[PDB]
Amino acid sequence: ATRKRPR
Amino acid sequence: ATRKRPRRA
Amino acid sequence: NWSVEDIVKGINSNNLESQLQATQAARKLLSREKQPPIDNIIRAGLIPKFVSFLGKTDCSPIQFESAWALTNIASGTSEQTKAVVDGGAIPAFISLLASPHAHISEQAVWALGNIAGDGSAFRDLVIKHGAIDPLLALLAVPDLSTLACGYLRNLTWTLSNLCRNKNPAPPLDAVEQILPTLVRLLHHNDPEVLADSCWAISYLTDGPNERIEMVVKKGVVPQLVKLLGATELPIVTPALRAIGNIVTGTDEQTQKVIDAGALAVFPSLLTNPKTNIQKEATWTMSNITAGRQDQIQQVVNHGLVPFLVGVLSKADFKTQKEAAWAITNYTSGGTVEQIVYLVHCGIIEPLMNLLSAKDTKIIQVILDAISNIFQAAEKLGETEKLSIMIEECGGLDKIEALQRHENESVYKASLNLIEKYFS
Repeated sequence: ATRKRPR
Repeated sequence: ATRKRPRRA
Repeated sequence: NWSVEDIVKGINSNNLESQLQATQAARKLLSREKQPPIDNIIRAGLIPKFVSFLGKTDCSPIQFESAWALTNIASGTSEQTKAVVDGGAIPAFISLLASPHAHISEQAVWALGNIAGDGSAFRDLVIKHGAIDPLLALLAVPDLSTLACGYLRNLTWTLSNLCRNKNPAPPLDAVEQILPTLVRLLHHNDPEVLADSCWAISYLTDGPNERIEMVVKKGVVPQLVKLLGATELPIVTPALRAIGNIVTGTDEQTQKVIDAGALAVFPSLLTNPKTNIQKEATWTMSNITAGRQDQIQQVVNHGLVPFLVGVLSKADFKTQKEAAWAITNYTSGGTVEQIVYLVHCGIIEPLMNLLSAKDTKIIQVILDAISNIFQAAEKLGETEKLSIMIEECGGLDKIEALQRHENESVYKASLNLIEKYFS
């Protein structure tokens, strides 16, 4: 459940 | 989208 | 210069010196004109001849001239690069890496860099032909400072192209073989070597967390952070891209960036005159505020929340959108006290002003943030006071305005927030 957003 | 260089002079 | 017809007549002479002079005339045509007649040279059928000249060990001049001519053909369109590959150039250039003449070996390095720079297929084909071992052997000296500057720059750039592109990423064992040499180059003080080494690291970190791990475990993060503070924009740009890539990974990988001191550079990154630096830095911040609440606390302690308020207040819209994400992530993971601190820094007014943006996704990001702040307010017994702030910012009635908005998606919280808080 990550809120990291890829490039 | 490539990455290239000519050699000039 | 010569016409292509004369070059063809000289190359067809079977007289080695006539062929050398014609090949030199081709290289001058290919290196001097802007709009060199590359297609005319290819259509005349000269590439197989140039490739055969690469193998003439008894005439090092014609090896150099044909290597230079083929380098510049390979620097063209993908079709022009494919013509060089189709003529057998790859294994001929790899053999030339062993030339006793440094000017010839560096020209073969350059040509292989142009071929690899075409894309992942030719990159991987250069690797399959065995380029990596002889390329790295050219760098096997105790001190890189003994190598010629231009030679070292060309090797670094070609190695960075072998680290290039994403679909697929380069073979794992090729990356492992190259990385120690790449880390040496990242510590070499020449601005162009540093820039291209940083680009290579940014490529290698763009991908899954396992790719990030193999870079991070070589210990390069403190050096990336040092380069993140360089004065040369061509160094800062790829260093910042690599740092940003690393913080898309795990919480531990993100913590290495913080531990290395990266946050101390962000006051200047988030105000940087170059729009692309601000955007990239604000995107990196949004992936750090998506971390653990002790990582959010580091953002707070470094004084970066006022800088996020600033970017949200005034910036290129794309940068403002990344700042809205940073805020929503922060509100999503932060403690009640961290959210209180964010409001005390003035986040509400610039956040309400961007609800007038015609981009739909930023409206949903901002309304998620407003929602997250209200639940913090609920936990304190404190909700109504927030509601008061919002409407004096004009934010109230531009929330109702958004219940007309086309999306079922903006419709949700627009009514939710009002039924639950305002009216």
